[PDB]
Amino acid sequence: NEKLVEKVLEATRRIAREEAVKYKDAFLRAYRARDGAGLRRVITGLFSKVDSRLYKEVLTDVPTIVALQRRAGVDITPEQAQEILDNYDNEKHTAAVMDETFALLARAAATQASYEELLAAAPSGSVILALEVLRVLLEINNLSWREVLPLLALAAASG
Repeated sequence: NEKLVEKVLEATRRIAREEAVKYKDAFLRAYRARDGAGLRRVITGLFSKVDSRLYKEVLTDVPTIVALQRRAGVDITPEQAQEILDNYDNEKHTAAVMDETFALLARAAATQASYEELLAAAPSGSVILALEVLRVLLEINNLSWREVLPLLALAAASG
């Protein structure tokens, strides 16, 4: 499981880096305006695009889905993983994952949690994916988590 999830994360990080460059200027504009709703829209758009590609290219079978969920401490059966694959809906999934992710980010902002701590707190495999995507977007903009967390918490109350 450890080995397959690192393959998942390697592909997630690569795809996120490819896509994030297209969104980096819009991300910075929302950051500089301290526009919580706008920042959330840009992160949501990047994640939707990455996640759509993941469900075509990376998250395509039972062992991959099972391994991703195990990393977040969720044990699922083969049939439960196949249900995830068969019911995937990009729009519905992106929205639900962004809700959980922004709630986690609001808590991290209130406690000044580190990235490693907030990642360890991810309640699902999809939240892990969302946090990895966000980390790539921050890094290519040379933005620190301390700089952006307050605005992310405001986005948790917006949308």
